[PDB]
Amino acid sequence: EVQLQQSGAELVRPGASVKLSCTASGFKIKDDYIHWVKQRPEQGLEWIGRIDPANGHTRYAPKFQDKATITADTSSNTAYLQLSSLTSEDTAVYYCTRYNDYDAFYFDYWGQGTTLTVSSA
Amino acid sequence: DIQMTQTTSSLSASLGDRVTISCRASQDIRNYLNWYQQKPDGTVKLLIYYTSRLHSGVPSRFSGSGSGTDYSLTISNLEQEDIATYFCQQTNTLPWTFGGGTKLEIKRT
Amino acid sequence: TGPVEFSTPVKDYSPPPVDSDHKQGEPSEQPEWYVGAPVAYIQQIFVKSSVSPWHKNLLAVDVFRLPLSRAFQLVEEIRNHALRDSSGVKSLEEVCLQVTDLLPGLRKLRNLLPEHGCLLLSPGNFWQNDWERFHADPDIIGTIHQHEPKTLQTSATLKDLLFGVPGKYSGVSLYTRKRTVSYTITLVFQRYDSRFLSSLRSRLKLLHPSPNCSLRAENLVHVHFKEEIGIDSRAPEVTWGPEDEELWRRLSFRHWPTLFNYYNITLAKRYISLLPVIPVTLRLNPQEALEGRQPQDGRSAWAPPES
Ligand SMILES: *[C@@H]1O[C@H](CO)[C@@H](O[C@@H]2O[C@H](CO)[C@@H](O)[C@H](O)[C@H]2NC(C)=O)[C@H](O)[C@H]1NC(C)=O
Repeated sequence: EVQLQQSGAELVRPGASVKLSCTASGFKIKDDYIHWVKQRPEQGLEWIGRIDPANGHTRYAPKFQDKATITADTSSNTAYLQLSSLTSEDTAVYYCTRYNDYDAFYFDYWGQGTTLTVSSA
Repeated sequence: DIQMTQTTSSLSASLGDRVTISCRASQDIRNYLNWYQQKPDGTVKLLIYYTSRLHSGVPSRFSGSGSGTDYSLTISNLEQEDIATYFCQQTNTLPWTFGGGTKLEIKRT
Repeated sequence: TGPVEFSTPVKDYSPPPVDSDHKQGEPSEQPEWYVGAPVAYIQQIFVKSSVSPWHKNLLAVDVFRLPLSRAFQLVEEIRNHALRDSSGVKSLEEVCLQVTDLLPGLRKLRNLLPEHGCLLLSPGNFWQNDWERFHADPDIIGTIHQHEPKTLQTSATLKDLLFGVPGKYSGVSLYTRKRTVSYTITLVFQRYDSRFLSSLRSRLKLLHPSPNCSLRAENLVHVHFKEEIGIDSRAPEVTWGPEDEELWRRLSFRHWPTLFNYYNITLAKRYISLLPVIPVTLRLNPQEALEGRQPQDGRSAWAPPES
């Protein structure tokens, strides 16, 4: 029932800015936080940050203070992750997820993930 | 930060047999370890939360146990659809961290 | 021509505006007293326990000692609970209802009711939330019933206040039926925070899972107080049913006014909100009581009134 539909793949020149999107179906993002998780082929999974759409309060891992910016929109039922000053290290598959239990803090539903590629070409 | 280590990056197995996956935390996390399954298609699914609680709809084959810094995930009998990569996440200290992931394989020869 | 209770869903709750409407709409279903913010939100943690391999060597003191021993740890956990991924409030200190002192003249209840801190009621207040005092106490039943009156009274008793539970669920008579004393840890909130309340409920559920529990917990209940002018042992299992929630309806009708009057807080023209109960279940072992056996074992300085 509950689903999270993410955008398509991106191919962006280094030094630009990108705005990923995450559309939530089956629930209103006003209820639960929305999280973004970075995955690399040989670096595991990394937690980026989250947003409370009911409040707009965001927090990030110290590695992503000057790299990511998360925003949510209740009317469109969509959450956005913005990456600035793209670099070859930033290519990864970014996942969109939430949790509903606020003590165990387990990501219960996940998006399909969006592949982002950075290359001069 | 808390570093999670899955020592056995690749683990050979076979159908029907039982499989155990163990990861160790850099410090005590107070039974706050969730397990995630990432299929080769790329979809991520949640199997176990807290330390032994099965998520709704997860088959009973999956189970978890552990305490302090050492925890493990076990499968009663490995099925064909169970072949994937398994990550363990700690949710004790606010900067959530994930493990390296363990990929299950089928025994050969 | 007037209602006394009003229930609203928990899903989307916000206190009604104080004066945004001069005259409420004629067909509005909200009662005329449902205007301002409540005096306090009352959260109750209902603790039910059982002894699985009950045998003949247990005594009536154990029925009280075994559950109340966990009360101190439960209270400490509730007090030190913190929402680790909070956007607003973190701990109980930012949300609880602070009380400074009791009314002068209630010095007899000093060190029995909380002061200069959060209004947190539990059976541990008998021993001041000191497990050392609880363990060194040679008469648990006597300490519990020390201030129990010998006749019926309008005001609620200290035992009722500290247990948050109707009389029949507690008391020495449970040993005859092999049941166990069940109590309630009462939290009084000045503010409402859904995230913090959900985090507390989930933390307590993780710590003490309740089997075969299907409580609804869908609506708040608002209670308005009018002015008064007169001028083969088979130990029963821990069952959770429809009568465990809405248990405050079976307390004495002066319970909450009696509790709030001690701190110079009046409910004459206002109302309070009663949050759904948080279930907690404990599993106990007779060997624990047998090892914690004490001298002065089966002789307490207390007998049931009127036999
Ligand atoms: C108990 O509470 C009442 C109000 O519910 C207090 O009554 C007023 O308190 C203000 C506080 O500044 C005084 O200025 C008024 O003179 C009080 N009026 C009356 C009629 O009491 C009362 O002072 C409180 N008493 C104590 C001991 O705290």
